[PDB]
This record gives sequence, structure tokens and C-alpha cells, in this order.
Amino acid sequence: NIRYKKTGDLQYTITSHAAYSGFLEFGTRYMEAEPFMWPVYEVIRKSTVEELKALFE
Amino acid sequence: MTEYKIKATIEASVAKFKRQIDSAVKSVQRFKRVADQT
Amino acid sequence: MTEYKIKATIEASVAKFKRQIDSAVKSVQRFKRVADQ
Amino acid sequence: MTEYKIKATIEASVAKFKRQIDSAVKSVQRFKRVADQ
DNA sequence: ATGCATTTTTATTTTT
DNA sequence: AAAAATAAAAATGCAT
Repeated sequence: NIRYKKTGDLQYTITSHAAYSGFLEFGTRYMEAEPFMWPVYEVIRKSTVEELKALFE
Repeated sequence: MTEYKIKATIEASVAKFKRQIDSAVKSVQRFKRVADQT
Repeated sequence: MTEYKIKATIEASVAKFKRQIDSAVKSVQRFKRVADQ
Repeated sequence: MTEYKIKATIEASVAKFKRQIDSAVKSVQRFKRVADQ
């Protein structure tokens, strides 16, 4: 249930559609966090910026 | 249950670059029109 | 719904290029004067 | 949330062009006036 | 996805 | 000798 959509012009939104997924990303009153989208944010940020640079360098 | 979905979003803005390019274009067209009389 | 965001905003510093091309225009026009006058 | 600004470079040769063209301007001024002598 | 709370079934202790 | 009352283990359900 991880998906993405072109929600606007030059705008793509990724979404984890499974209802409990926040409880996994952030942990809970009973569970440690097991973050899974944050570690990908750290990757795709770099790739996106450097590829947009390479479009103009 | 509750629908505690998560989002991540990637988006870009080109409209400023668009206008900067229009400004450069018309400056070079100025050169074009003076070179035509020269 | 927590939203993470990456924004990219695109720039060109054309204010130098404009001044260059305008300097070229103004330089060429001196020739036209020297020819005709 | 995060933003980055991404820059294109735009540039021109005109520093040589001025020197070259002004030399040609001076050429025309010179031989034009001398030809009247 | 990971876990906790309630219901049901069971083997043992105790009363009759 | 029967079987009422109980704690522990397994299954269903909801909770973050």
C-alpha cells in the first residue's frame, strides 16, 4: 500500500495508505519506532537536488 | 482504527526561470534589430 | 497525515547577461554613427 | 520541510567584441578622413 | 505491523 | 465418588 501520484503540476506526492503505518513510523504508547519513510527522505532529497543540478550544469 | 496515513511530497517551481529567460530573449532580439541596420 | 516535503526552485542570474548584450548594442551603434555622419 | 534553490549560468563573450569592433570603428574614421586629403 | 484486553476451554483443588 | 470454583493457556477482537 505504498503508492505515489502526480497530485499537481511539477508536484508528486508519495503516500503510505495503510492505516496503522503512522504507528510504525512514529512508534506508540507500547512500541518502539521503526521509521521507514524518513530514511528514504534522506536519500531522495540528495538524488533530486543533484539531478536537477545536472540538468543545468 | 484511524487513518494515520503518511505523506511525502516532491515539487518544483519554474515560473521565475521562465521570466528570466523571457528577459534574456528580448535583450538578444534588441541586438538582432540593431544588427539588421548594420 | 504527516507530510515531508522537498522543494526545488529554479534560478538564472540574467542581470549580468542583459548588461553584456546591452553593452554590445551600445558599442555597435558607435559604428553606425561613424559611417553615416 | 525543506527547499533548495537551483541556479543556471548564462554568459557572453562581449569583452573581446568591444575591442575588435572599436578597432574597426577607428579604421573607418581614419581612412575616411584621410581620403578627404 | 505489533501488541494488549476479553472470552472461552481446560486440569486441579475443594466441598458435598 | 460427583461436580462447583479456580488459575493458567489458547483464540478472538480491538488498540497505536
